Amino acid sequence: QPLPDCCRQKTCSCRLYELLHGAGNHAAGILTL
Repeated sequence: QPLPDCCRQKTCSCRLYELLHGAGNHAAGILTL
């Protein structure tokens, strides 16, 4: 039932935080003023 450990079984929220930090070239460029 717990299903694959998706970051503390948080529904795999890391998925969004992954593309945001890893493939977030668009987000980083904006976070750098």
